[PDB]
Amino acid sequence: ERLLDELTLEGVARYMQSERCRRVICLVGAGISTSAGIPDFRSPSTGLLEKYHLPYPEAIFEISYFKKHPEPFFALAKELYPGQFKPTICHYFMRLLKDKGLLLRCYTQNIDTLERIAGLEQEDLVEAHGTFYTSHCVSASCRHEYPLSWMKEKIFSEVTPKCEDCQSLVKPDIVFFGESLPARFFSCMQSDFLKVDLLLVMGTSLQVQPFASLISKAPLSTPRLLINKEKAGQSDPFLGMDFDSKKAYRDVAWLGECDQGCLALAELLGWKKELEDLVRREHASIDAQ
Amino acid sequence: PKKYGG
Ligand SMILES: *C(=O)CCSCCCCCCCCCCCC
Ligand SMILES: [Zn+2]
Repeated sequence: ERLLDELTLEGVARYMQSERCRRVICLVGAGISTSAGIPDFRSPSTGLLEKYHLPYPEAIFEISYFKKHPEPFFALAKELYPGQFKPTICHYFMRLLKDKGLLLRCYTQNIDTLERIAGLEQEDLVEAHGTFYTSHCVSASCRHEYPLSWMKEKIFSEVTPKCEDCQSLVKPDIVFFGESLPARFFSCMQSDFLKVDLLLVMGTSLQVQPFASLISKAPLSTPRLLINKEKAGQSDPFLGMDFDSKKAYRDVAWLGECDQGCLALAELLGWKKELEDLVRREHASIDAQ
Repeated sequence: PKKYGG
């Protein structure tokens, strides 16, 4: 009846190497970048400011506040700026998917740019919450684009970034609270899920909407593999993924560190040496910058 | 559609 011959990582790998599995969508969250040292910016456990005299805590991340008082956000950005941008094994696993002609799209909730550094191109990515990779002047008639190196030196020198052409504020291309979500998120979702053969859901607790609803856009037959520290995505009994019931037929949970799960899957696929070689090479290159 | 906590 079902595409997976069994509801295990081993069944997923067999399916991936069969003729039926041509197009993979990855859905990724903060869990794939924590081993790179990037904290989960939506987790209350991370330290996300009395000196700023905010009308309410969340105002640091609302667009209309930021546009009037951008200094609190950029002071926070300095505190949190990563010491290094080194993608994880999981990011390079997706680069291997791309190399092998299997990656339809990576939808990411992360703003940390590590997908791009690892070699995913614009066409491969839906950055559902934007990115720090680029920044734009906020004036609608200007919209001059600035690269991350430019924005980095403003953040560290503690100079509020202003546009060289028009002297308006320049904002990192992340989606602030109160901003529209990207049109590309909705356009790609309407097309990609007609074509997907496998969903790889990695490092997300599937608690943030509308990103979490992407799992319900897959065709009914499409297997869904969760690689995550904790099971996630099941329907909420107070009001989905079905891993464990007698009716389960396509969803598989691999519980552990995302890097270790991708390593395990690569090893089943015969890709472990390729993945190790890519990661060691790219890490060596980043370390040598 | 706007970005929010949920
Ligand atoms: C929506 O869920 C995404 C926006 S939440 C904004 C949190 C940003 C605070 C820290 C960002 C600056 C430091 C990280 C830079 C990574 C290139
Ligand atoms: Zn400008």
